[PDB]
Amino acid sequence: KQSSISVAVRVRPFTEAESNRLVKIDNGGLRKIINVVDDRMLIFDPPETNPLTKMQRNAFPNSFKGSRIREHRFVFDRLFDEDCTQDQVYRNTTQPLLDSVLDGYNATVFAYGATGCGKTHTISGTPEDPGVIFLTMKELYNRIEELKDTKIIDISLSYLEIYNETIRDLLNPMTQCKNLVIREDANNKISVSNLSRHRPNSVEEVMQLILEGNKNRTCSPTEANATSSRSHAVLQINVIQKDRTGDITEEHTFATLSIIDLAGSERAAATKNRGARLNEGANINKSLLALGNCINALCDPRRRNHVPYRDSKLTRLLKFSLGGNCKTVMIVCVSPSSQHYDETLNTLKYADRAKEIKTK
Amino acid sequence: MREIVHIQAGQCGNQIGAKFWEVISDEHGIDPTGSYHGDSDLQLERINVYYNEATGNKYVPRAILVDLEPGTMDSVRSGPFGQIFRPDNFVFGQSGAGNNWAKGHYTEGAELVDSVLDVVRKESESCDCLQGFQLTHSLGGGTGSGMGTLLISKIREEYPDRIMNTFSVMPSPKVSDTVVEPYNATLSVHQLVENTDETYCIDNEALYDICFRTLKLTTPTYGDLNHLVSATMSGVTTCLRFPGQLNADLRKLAVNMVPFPRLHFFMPGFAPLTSRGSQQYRALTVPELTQQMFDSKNMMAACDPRHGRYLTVAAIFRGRMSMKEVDEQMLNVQNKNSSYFVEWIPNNVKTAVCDIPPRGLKMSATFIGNSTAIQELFKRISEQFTAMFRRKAFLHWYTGEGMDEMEFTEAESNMNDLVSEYQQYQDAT
Amino acid sequence: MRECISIHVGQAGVQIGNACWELYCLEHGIQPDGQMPSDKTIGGGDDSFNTFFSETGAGKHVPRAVFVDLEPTVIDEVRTGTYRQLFHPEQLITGKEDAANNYARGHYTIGKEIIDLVLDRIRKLADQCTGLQGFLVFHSFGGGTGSGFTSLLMERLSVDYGKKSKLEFSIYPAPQVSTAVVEPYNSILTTHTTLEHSDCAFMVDNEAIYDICRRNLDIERPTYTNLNRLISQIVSSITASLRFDGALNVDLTEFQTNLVPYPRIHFPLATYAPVISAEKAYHEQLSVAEITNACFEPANQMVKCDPRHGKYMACCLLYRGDVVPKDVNAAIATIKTKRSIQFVDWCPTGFKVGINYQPPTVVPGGDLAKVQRAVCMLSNTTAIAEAWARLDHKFDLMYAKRAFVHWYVGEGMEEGEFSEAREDMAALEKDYEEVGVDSV
Ligand SMILES: CC(=O)O[C@H]1C(=O)[C@@]2(C)[C@H]([C@H](OC(=O)c3ccccc3)[C@]3(O)C[C@H](OC(=O)[C@H](O)[C@@H](NC(=O)c4ccccc4)c4ccccc4)C(C)=C1C3(C)C)[C@]1(OC(C)=O)CO[C@@H]1C[C@@H]2O
Ligand SMILES: Nc1nc2c(ncn2[C@@H]2O[C@H](COP(=O)(O)OP(=O)(O)OP(=O)(O)O)[C@@H](O)[C@H]2O)c(=O)[nH]1
Ligand SMILES: Nc1nc2c(ncn2[C@@H]2O[C@H](COP(=O)(O)OP(=O)(O)O)[C@@H](O)[C@H]2O)c(=O)[nH]1
Ligand SMILES: [Mg+2]
Repeated sequence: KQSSISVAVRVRPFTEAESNRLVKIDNGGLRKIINVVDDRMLIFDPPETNPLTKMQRNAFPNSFKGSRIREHRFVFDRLFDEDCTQDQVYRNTTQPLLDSVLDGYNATVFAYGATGCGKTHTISGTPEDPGVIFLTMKELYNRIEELKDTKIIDISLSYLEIYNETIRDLLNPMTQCKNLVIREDANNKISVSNLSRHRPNSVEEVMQLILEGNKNRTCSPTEANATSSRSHAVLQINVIQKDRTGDITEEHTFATLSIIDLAGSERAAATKNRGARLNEGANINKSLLALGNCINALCDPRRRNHVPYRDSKLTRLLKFSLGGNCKTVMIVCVSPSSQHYDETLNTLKYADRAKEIKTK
Repeated sequence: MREIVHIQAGQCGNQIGAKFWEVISDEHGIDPTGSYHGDSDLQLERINVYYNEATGNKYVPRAILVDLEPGTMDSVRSGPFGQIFRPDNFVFGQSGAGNNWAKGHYTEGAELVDSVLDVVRKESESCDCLQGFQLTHSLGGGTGSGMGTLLISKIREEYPDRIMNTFSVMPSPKVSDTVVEPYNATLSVHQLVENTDETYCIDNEALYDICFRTLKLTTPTYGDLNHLVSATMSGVTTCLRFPGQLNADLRKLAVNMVPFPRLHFFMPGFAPLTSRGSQQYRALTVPELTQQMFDSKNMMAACDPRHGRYLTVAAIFRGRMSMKEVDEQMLNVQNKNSSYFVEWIPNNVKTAVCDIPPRGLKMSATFIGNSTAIQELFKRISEQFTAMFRRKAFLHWYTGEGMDEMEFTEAESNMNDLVSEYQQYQDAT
Repeated sequence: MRECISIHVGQAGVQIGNACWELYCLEHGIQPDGQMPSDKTIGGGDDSFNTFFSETGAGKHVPRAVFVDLEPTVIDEVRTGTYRQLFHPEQLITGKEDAANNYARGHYTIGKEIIDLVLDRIRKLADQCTGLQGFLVFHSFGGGTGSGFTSLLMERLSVDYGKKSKLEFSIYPAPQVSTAVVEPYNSILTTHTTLEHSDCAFMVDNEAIYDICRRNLDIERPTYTNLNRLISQIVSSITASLRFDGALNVDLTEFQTNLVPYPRIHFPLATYAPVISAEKAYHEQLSVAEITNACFEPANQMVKCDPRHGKYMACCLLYRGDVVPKDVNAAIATIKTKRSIQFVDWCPTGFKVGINYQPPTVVPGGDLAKVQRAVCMLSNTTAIAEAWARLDHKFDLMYAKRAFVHWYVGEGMEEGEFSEAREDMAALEKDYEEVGVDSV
């Protein structure tokens, strides 16, 4: 019935230039491929073209030049439309995670998407219209200030990256990768070694830390993307909570909120020169596969005997941040333009791997 | 062109490497002096895989001998084939590891690893196309385990895309000659599982059993154990050096045998093994090779395959033989013993055939299994490990070299996770 | 002049090519060193060999072939074998590792390091050609190079040439026997290439040829040489119309027009009737009727499938030797009278017939007996889909648990390309059902 892992897929709206240059064909082109049909269901590549009667008869056994129904029916735990605003996204996306975190349980949000689907707009936003992260941290600090009485709260911030199966600190650069090693504690705490910690006092400090870390993030120009991420960026907010006026003692609690950027999967064909740029991509692909092999394994009750956490650094870093005692969400960002068609298809079925809902 | 760099570490690794180079030199018709005195043109066709040319028509093996005491180096250099090796490749210290993994990994081996890696870089840069590496060592020992795993880690850091084979001697439960075998074996398996593509789990008990019951030798010595391991090592890379009907390099075997990136611990075997008296009483054919290969008593890892299920199998035949017979025999083995093969792999057997038999035999075959029964081996080590860790029997010899108990805990946890992963596929759906 | 460019990819393709070029050199009287003693003893100048060979100044004959492999062993064997002087020195090898039996390595990482050389040599051969009929591609579905590199090469050839015919002579994996663990992945990932880019794909599985050798040739322990020789005989029968004069000539364009009913339906089965040993060559007439009947037996099919389970959509019989058309007509009538052989209701004609006066040649040291008559049957039928279904099952048995997927995705491939291709094969299978339904 109830599962801790949920999938939310957001459809980007067509930009002004793209809309103007692609509508001409409707009235290259756009041929919107994503047609939402329900809040839990979308259709990829529908047969909504008005002049379709001439070769719809080929589907009937008359001429076998095309018979491959390319239309797909995808089911997800939540769909966000092109006109859905940032507040509508956040209210159904990360508020329960914040409730769980303040309760004392870990929470996790993944953000996945290829190039040009609006991942950065979704998670980071703009100064005029800030993203999901700003709303999340603002609500956190508002709730903490509301709950100042009878409870003491402390906030710790960490921001690292996984790159070629090595851990790097972004807020504290020029540290040897060998120094940073995962160390599972006896009390189920991942506790990466020699990781810098920061104690921001407001959302502005948090965003300053985020920008400083992103300045150090690993990136290379590839394909049509001038700046393409080559690493999985992990932000961790540790909320430590104890009693103020009540049982003043050493006993306390602490939980973690994880916000995890996932470099998109890449077909090497796009990379010709290849080289180091080919190896990173390979590792990225492997990492993504490992993550899938966890999430699906966490959704199928049968395969709960053993979840393959050790297959990658990312999955091991989240050993106790995906199970039933932690609320996990995944924000899959896609684009309805045809220019990204194949990529979007791949992305959708990645989102389909979390829970293979056969029923349409 | 598809060239392998061989590294020898520790006493066991050096001895197996010396016997292996003797066998390989005999196969390619190389004298101990390094000159070629063969009687077939195919021997020199792909001799660059293991040997580098030298001016006066000489062939120096691409070997890298490593140790932390000079005794084994003096023994090898004074052997029958000692003069063939390059003198500059003998890298050694003066103070031994003393059967201590920490000394070989942190204190003593950290000094010599730079020199060994310098020689490794010099050997690898001269290669036209490097297929991968090949390490021989024992995990229950001192210098061997620590230096081998440190070299594996650093070469993997330096050559991430190349193959990293390994021929490890797993400590036996019964044949024991070192008190601190569990700590060394656990701390070595903690590193091998992360930094290798293939790991052939050899054990002295299985080799002693093969010598006693199959070969019917009254007084086995380490020379015979090295002989068996050498036959396995030669048979693994037979398709790199000679032509055949189905060629299969190291990467092809790794692709066809490793379903998931952590399950890469194998069970080797060599088919045509018989006593001298009983040679004339058997007809050497492909069915006999298959029957001896899949027999549980011919394994070199001392893990009963009947206690688990074969995730994958590879058979590398040598000699002139029919493909129909080979395919029929492999299909028959899979069908008759279906309980010992996982259901979610319709064909569990990779097959390769080379048309040049090993010198003195009409035909031969090498078996490389990958089954869940290997987990039992780790379980045994784990038992001994915990038996020494709840009381910390010999731990002060390790922490005195700068190690921490958290490293021991992490190694134990990783071995347990590997055991659980193999258990997850011993049962299936 | 009519030409045909042969391309051989992988170990299987190269060995089949060795058999094919041995057979062609035997057929045309060309010695292994490229010289033709007939032209010097008599004078020559009235012979037909340009379909496969190019003639230089000094009387040397260079075959129109391009041998391709990602490792040097097989090409090195060819470079030092009996036919070392026959081929041009441009037998292309990657000076690196093989594809390690996965589609991604041969299609994206290492395949793109020799594609330029292959395309350049094919361009040179095409420029030398005057009346290029098409390409004959030999490879293996279940392998590495033979799948991925073949896919890349045929993508490039479709982009460049486009209007030329392309014929696959592939080695489909058998139902039970298999010489590798990841054959289904490579075979399914080659669906796109064999469907969209090819024009006619001839599949042969090793189990059927093994059974044919055991039953008909009385060879208990056959090697790949026998299989390659049978495939070479079939290809020679297909291409004989371009080379030797005959009563009813059938070139490739005709073969495809009469065989392929729809663009996606281009997967025929191939059979060769008088496969028989010299000892059993006696005690039998081996007339036209006998060989024509033997072509239709389900045991003689070289793909492990039963034509009795499906409907024959088209057939092309190519006869060689002492044959008269009236016997062929009588044999076709005898076949049409039978009820066990079912034909679709929308192909009343059914049969294409070609006859050639050149009898088949016997390779020295071979197993096939010298015969006066022979026939090659090329049958487009719906039963082949059953074989595909078996392969699909195997794919699912690995893809549920994502076994071996990390190897593929770690070399440039993305995950979705798996499922996509499974859906392609599904659609192809659905088509082979829909064609088989009776007209309403
Ligand atoms: C006269 C003769 O041929 O007799 C055989 C023989 O009796 C048997 C018993 C041989 C013999 O093997 C042993 O006695 C033995 C003892 C301990 C460990 C391993 C082997 C033989 O020594 C071994 C020897 O093997 C070879 O010649 C191979 O080429 C073998 N050679 C070496 O390993 C080698 C080692 C050092 C120096 C030179 C060669 C080989 C195997 C794989 C890859 C390369 C080479 C063979 C056939 C025989 C004798 C001589 C009795 C057997 O071994 C091999 C490797 O063939 C034992 O199982 C086979 C079955 C053979 O019938
Ligand atoms: N009919 C026939 N099939 C062969 C022959 N040799 C190999 N095969 C088939 O080829 C398939 C695999 O291809 P490979 O022989 O490994 O050659 P490849 O396709 O280039 O793959 P690589 O090993 O990466 O080079 C096997 O399943 C065999 O059944 C042959 O001589 N005749
Ligand atoms: N096969 C074989 N095994 C050996 C040999 N010498 C030692 N061993 C095994 O290796 C283990 C001891 O490791 P050792 O070689 O001393 O490690 P090192 O001191 O670091 O070189 C024991 O369990 C032995 O069974 C040998 O010559 N041949
Ligand atoms: Mg080759």
